[PDB]
Amino acid sequence: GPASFLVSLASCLALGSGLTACRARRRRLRTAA
Amino acid sequence: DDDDDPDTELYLTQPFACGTAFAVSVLDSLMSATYFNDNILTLIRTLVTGGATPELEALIAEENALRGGYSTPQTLANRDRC
Amino acid sequence: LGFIAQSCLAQGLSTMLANLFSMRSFIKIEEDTWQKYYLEGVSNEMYTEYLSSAFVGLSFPTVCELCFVKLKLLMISRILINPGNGTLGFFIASDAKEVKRAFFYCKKKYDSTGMFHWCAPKEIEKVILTRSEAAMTVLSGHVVVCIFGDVSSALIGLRNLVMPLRASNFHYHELKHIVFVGSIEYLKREWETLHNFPKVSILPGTPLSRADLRAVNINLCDMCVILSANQNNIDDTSLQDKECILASLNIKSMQFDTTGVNIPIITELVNDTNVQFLDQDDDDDPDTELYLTQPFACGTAFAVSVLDSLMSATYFNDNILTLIRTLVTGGATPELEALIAEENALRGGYSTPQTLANRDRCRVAQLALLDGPFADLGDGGCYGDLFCKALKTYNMLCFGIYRLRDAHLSTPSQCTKRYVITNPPYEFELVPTDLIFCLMQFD
Amino acid sequence: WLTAAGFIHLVENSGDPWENFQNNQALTYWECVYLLMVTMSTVGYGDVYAKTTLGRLFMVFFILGGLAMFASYVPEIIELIGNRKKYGGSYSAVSGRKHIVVCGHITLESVSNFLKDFLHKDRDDVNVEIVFLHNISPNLELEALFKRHFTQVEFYQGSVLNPHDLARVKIESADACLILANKYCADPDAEDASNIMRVISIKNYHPKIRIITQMLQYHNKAHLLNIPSWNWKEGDDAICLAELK
Amino acid sequence: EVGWMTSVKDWAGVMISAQTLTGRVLVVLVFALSIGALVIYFIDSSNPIESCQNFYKDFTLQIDMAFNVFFLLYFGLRFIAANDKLWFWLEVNSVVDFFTVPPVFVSVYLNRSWLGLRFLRALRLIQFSEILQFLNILKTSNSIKLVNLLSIFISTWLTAAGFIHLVENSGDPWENFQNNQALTYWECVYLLMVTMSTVGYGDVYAKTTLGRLFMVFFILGGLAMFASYVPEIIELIG
Ligand SMILES: [Ca+2]
Ligand SMILES: [Ca+2]
Ligand SMILES: [Mg+2]
Repeated sequence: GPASFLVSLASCLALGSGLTACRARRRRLRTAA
Repeated sequence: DDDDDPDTELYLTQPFACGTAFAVSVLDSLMSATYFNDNILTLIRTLVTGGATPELEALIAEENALRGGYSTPQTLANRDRC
Repeated sequence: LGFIAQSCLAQGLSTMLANLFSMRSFIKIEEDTWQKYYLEGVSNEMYTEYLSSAFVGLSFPTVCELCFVKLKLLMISRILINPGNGTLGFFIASDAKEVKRAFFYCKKKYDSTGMFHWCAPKEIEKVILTRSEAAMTVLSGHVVVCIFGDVSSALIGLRNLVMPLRASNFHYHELKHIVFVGSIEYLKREWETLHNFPKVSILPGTPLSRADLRAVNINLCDMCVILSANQNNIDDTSLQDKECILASLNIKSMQFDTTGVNIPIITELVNDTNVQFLDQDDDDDPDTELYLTQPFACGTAFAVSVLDSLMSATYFNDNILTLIRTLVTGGATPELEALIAEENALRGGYSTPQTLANRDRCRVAQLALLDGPFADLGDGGCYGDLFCKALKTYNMLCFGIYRLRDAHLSTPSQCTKRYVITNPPYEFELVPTDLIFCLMQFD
Repeated sequence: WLTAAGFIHLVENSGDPWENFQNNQALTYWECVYLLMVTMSTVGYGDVYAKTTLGRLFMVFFILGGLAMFASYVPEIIELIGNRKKYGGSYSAVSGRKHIVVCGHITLESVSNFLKDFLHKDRDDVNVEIVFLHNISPNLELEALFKRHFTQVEFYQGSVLNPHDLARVKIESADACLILANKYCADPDAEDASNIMRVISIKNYHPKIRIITQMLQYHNKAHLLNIPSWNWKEGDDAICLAELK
Repeated sequence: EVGWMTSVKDWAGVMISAQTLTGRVLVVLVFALSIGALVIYFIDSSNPIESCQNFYKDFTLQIDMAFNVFFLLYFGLRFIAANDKLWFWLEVNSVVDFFTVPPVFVSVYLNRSWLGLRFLRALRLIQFSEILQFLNILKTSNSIKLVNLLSIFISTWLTAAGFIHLVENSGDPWENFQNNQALTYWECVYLLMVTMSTVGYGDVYAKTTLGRLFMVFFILGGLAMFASYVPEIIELIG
């Protein structure tokens, strides 16, 4: 139980961090364009 | 001679769009614009009601009655307003 | 109104008078703040106790002075206040356990009576003023009363406010001028009783107007009083003294050729919650009591809620209530009550030698400390020597200390508010910047 | 409940004396508790019931005094238990994102208009979080409106006059304080009075905060200048609707 | 910068709400899979209390595993966006996730399925008014209140019926499970409907010690609920 919950939490946090990082550089690095 | 629908907003109504109607409800959006940069409110006060000079606010605060005196060259120079 | 007038005569008197009647146990706080010294004065209550057989000897008066060192308590047939020139001793002991140490231990100008001042009746048109003449007329150290009222407003009654300021030992030159600012209709309604009073002025308008306040020389006034009458009409808790506060603030926010924040102003509040709005540089908590609030402790606030404890003190020994009536409002002689009952209008007559003899009353006064022969005791470090010398030199007893709020800190500050101390201990350090409460005699 | 159950247990276990104690039903105390709970709840399964003459008599004389007691106590007990503050707690100050506090006249239409004008996509990509502070708890429509702005607005029930509620919304880190006004009122003087009170009450807790407010009259706006900390230089505003109109 | 933890918290908060297309898709999926999990529990109720079923040779267990995996992901997303962690741990949806997903994981691991607290899935039926309000479908106050009342009533009814089914089918442990009344889930639903309606035919009733205890502790909280919800629900419908 707890191990699966921790795995799901870590996966969700990693996915959120990756999506935020991808969107951040997609937006700033192309502010002029 | 216009379409009357309760659903449409005030800004879409013909009498308001023609400048023949006014309501205080359209001034509620002033707060949001004022918050983001305050320079607008003093710009409004200098664009309407003639002009709200800092000194005039104090004069109205202390006597609560507009009074005048003999003009000065600088007093007449305070006329470049458009 | 008597407490308000007493505060006008000497600032902070209303707070200590109210605190002397409420029963408060001693409390201590670890932190060194202004509240620590204030809470040592609120612990002293007003008691009544009989004297001993050691003090019934050669003379009652001469034994009274300088005997407080042994008894460690303060003393204040008939009503006796500062007895100079079986008796019930009006003590200021901190508790009833140690109050048992006195007896146990044995080693046309005046009125019809002369209690107040009277003059010819005046017409409302002869006292109504205008901003032009009000500014032209010079007023310094006077009394200004801000009155709020309407057409349907209730009746306060200002006869009890000007009466305490016109006592016998107050000379016509020393009489404090009183000016009322507010709606003229309310003053006209109250004019049926406010016409036999000398040195009174009325300026129409509203106290919320800066110009009207500027005209009456608010900056140099001795005391500004904010009073309201319409609060009995509105039943909304939020709106109540929503008034009064705005004016107190306009008074504080005025700018003169300096800021008016240090102007001595006292405000009457019907709701105790609104007191947090009186001051901005203080902690505002709804849980704390009114007597702990800074504006009340400084004598700038007063409410009728602090007078509810008067009933309990009055019940246990009734002598206090007549002592209150002779300590405030000038004096309530038995004859004056009958005269007020039968005519309901104060009148006077030609003076008599006995009429002028009814002037030995001693009344409160505020004494400075920067200048005077007592400058040696400004920073002597022992409060007891100060009042001992006052008693043994000029026959004056002090209730306590009127101390600056920030005087307790080493670093200087620009604060002006002063809180009250009642009966400081014998080993109490003094500060050169201080004010002294005293009961000055006549001359 | 327990006394009636115990009496039923005693009566059923000890049969009526005139029948030579020959009616022992052998009912456990828990069974009697269950029977009393069922009977006074009007449900009446009938699986467990009193069979002795004294037990039936006590049931008859207890129904009248127990059904009313149950029907008057259980819903009322539930009501007193359910008394709670739904919109309590304080606001957590997030670093790097400024927040503002909006109080005054809060209503479904006014809040919706303010939200649709404040959070319009026309303005730049700015992330300012709005915190509401009203005494009256929002209705279902206002809660539904707040749900559609889940990550952008929060509501905290409280009084702006109370200094504790001002600390709850953390005005110390608040960027600005916004006070709405009930324009369509029957007493503009009274509305300006209450509003001047908040003005003050907010100032007493934190003079450094900036205030954007609506005033229905010009003399009340002039009275606002008498407030000690009416620092319009760095930032402060007072929209006089009558003056601007 | 501006806070990386705050960024992911805001991202999750946007995802939980129906403010983006992905958020609306996730909300609709949560609705559909909650309904599907309720249906699956309804179907699995006919099976005995305990049984052995092969995961890769069964069609229901795989769907249940997918459903609870999605529910675990949704719980993680909610936890990231949660403001207070302690008070989010005590929410009803969190509790049913905790008591629903790990048991199915263990059942898949051990190749043995026990119908224990699986009835708690009906509590997931409660979070429907918030789902509709996120999607902006449900706006007016009357309809919001009607949906709230209906969801609460139906969820409480189904949860109580499932608890009665579990208790009656699985006798009290101290009696060596010798009080199996063999009550179908529909029979328990009927019993709960009759009991909270005060009628009380008595043809169907709880006989186990735990069942009688839950009936006693549920009458107080259910009779008032029925009497306050059914007439009011009728009024809003009318
Ligand atoms: Ca004491
Ligand atoms: Ca304050
Ligand atoms: Mg938020």
